[PDB]
Amino acid sequence: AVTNEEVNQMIEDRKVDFNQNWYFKLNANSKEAIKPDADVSTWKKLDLPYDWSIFNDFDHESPAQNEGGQLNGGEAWYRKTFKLDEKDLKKNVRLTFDGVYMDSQVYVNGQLVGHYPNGYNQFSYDITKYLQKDGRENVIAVHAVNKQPSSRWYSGSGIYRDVTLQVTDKVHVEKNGTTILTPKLEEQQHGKVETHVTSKIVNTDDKDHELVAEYQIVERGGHAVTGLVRTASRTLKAHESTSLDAILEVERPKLWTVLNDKPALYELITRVYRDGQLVDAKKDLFGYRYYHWTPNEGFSLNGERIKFHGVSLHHDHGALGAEENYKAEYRRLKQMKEMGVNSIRTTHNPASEQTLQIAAELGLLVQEEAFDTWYGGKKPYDYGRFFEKDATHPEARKGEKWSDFDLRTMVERGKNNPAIFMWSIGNEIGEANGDAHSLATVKRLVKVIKDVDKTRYVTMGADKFRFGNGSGGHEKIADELDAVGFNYSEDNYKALRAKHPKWLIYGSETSSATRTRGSYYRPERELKHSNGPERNYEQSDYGNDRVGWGKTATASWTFDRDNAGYAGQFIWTGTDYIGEPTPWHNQNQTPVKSSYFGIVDTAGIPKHDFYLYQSQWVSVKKKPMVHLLPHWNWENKELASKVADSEGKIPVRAYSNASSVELFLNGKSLGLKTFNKKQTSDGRTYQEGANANELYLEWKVAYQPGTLEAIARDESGKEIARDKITTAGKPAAVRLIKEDHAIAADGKDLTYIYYEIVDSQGNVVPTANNLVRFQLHGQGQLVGVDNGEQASRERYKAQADGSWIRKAFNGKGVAIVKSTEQAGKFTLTAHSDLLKSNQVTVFTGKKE
Ligand SMILES: OC[C@H]1NC[C@H](O)[C@@H](O)[C@H]1O
Repeated sequence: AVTNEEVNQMIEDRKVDFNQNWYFKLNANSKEAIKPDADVSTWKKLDLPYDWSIFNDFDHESPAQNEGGQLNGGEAWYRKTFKLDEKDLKKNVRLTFDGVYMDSQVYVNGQLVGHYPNGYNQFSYDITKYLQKDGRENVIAVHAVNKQPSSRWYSGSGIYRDVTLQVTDKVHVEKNGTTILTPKLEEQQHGKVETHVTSKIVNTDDKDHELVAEYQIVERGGHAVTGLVRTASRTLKAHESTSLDAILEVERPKLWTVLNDKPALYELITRVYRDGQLVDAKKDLFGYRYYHWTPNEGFSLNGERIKFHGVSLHHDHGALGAEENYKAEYRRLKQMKEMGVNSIRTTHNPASEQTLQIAAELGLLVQEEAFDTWYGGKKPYDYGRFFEKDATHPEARKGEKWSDFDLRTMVERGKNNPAIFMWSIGNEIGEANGDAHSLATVKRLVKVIKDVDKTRYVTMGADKFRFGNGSGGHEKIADELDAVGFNYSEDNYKALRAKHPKWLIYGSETSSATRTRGSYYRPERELKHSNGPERNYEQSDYGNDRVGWGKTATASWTFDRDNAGYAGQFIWTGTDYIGEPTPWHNQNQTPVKSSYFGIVDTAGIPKHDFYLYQSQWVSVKKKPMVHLLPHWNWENKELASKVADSEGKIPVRAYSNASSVELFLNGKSLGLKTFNKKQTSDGRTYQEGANANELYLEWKVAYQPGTLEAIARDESGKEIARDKITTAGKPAAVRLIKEDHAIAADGKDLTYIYYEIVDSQGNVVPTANNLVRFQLHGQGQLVGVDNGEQASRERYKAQADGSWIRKAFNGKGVAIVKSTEQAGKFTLTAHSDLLKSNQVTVFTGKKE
């Protein structure tokens, strides 16, 4: 009866983007916010998402302290009015918020729909009953509160992720109603794979209805791989719900994996019939993958043994603040992928829809984390105070606490995403010590998950294993998990592995090395928690700085590499984030406001350890590379004195995955050096330099201005890669570098344009801190500027006079430009005092 074209249209119309045409006002009058025909002339008209804190100036007296990035919170209201189309009058209406930070209240036409404490977990409300008859307009009012301190990192404030509207028939697939399982995949993979699908269907009508479900699987952006599979027609009574199911068979599916960068994804199409009429249709993304994990060998995915080469990530995007954005998150996860990362940990909260989708699309395994605390709390205004309180969500189950409800809904939201393979039910929970309360809580939380989903490893990240020999009552908590996460506990691994030979162990959080891009200090030393005044609020890009409880990249990686029973690690952190500026943590009269832990700075510019990791994790066949550090501008006595050795030479180091690297200074060879080849005690091959603690090759080079060039060669002496560093003259010009020639004209897509301070020959001046002023013309919108410098107190956003400015830091920074909905172009022009100006143009229009 109904066309495939029509079913796709129904699917498309089922969900709309609801981000547009909101009004915002900080400290607005409650009664004014929720009331109809209110005076919004005093409010800011905007499109969501919108993190209000990122527009503040830094405040040394912020109750957030520097750990929260010294950007204030407070309270505010967002307000939207909308009319249902005539044809949608009797339809079910659901409003989904991907994240609101935090402690929120939603009002529809004057009445309180729900109060939702969690600042990161997605929540939705059926608002059908709160709507007007006959189609007069409705008022959505959202109140968001960030009372500080509520966070150990920058949170942002408000509606920082998308909001979506679902308009469905009275008879429909409930929110998160789809379950897709492939329980015999390993066995069936070379033939027909049984795909067990389940739909929770609800009948919100007051009449009884006859119900049939019809399923089909298709390749995402590909063709159908099944026909239609029908369920038996059964009665669904008024105000009742039921689970339908079916088995579909897919022949030799392409298996989702981290081992390529465009893994195979599938979608289940669900068609719902109400008395033989197609009334509801839906798609659900999933993949075919299987995995196994043993105590002594670690992890394997579709039968291929791998290690988690992983990073921890906070949610902010530097100059974007907490505003989640598809392009921003894609950019960052693609960068992680380019580094050889195959796994992410969403530290320490539920992820956005963007993150989860992009992980599935790029082939990144995900640990999704529910809690940074249990009933104890870490910060006065964090989640702890809500953990054991009864959930008041209208769809909460009897006896559900917020912890129960929030854990359950997170798992229901993500149970079909192929990228997720671990659920974490806590990071460094101090209360989880093995006492009767904590033991009862771990079992309860494990079971909440298991009642939804048994296919993924339940875990926690625990730093308790680093104290003494690692033992204690917390071992009783670990015994209840599928896999035991070790925060910074490498030193006790041997002993703990001997004690618990059945544990699946990995590094849930490692390193916490601290680094500032382009800054260098005492390369000959390892520096522990070095935060003296002589450091000038910077840390060393040689990667020789680490916090008291931390390890260098080399120390934390070599240990992982050498032990098969330690399945991998999630480095703290993959990128910098606003807040937590250890080792100047909560020294609030100091200038620092953002992190040093990132492999990549907040502006998306990699620090040198990026290439260290790339050299270890990306095969010489996939991407031959060689990367040199430090810079070659040593004219400054102060800078050079901190770096030069006792003979005044500069330690020049190369990371490479090649067999050999030869360093040249101004055309003249300083020697070919060869990586030592070694094997792990279980027969895996690896390369190192002069000793076990050096993954680079080093030359002590006496300082002559000019050019360092490194030639990387395969075993047969064939050149496979080059890298070059040139001494720069004095600043002469600002140069702009486009990442994109064009982006989509959807008002959502954006582009990153780097600016560099260059000398007259076009070399980057690696020490340059020049102020740059920006002009934008055409069909675009500036939405951020950044240089990643931790000690900077510069605005990420427009100045109070509407201007856009930012200093270079160590030669570089970035400007971020969002598209509009009009096709055309925009031109970014950059100016700096007494330097040559430059412009670039980026086109906008059609999406790929
Ligand atoms: O080393 C910093 C790191 N410590 C461990 C915590 O889990 C992280 O959020 C962060 O605070």
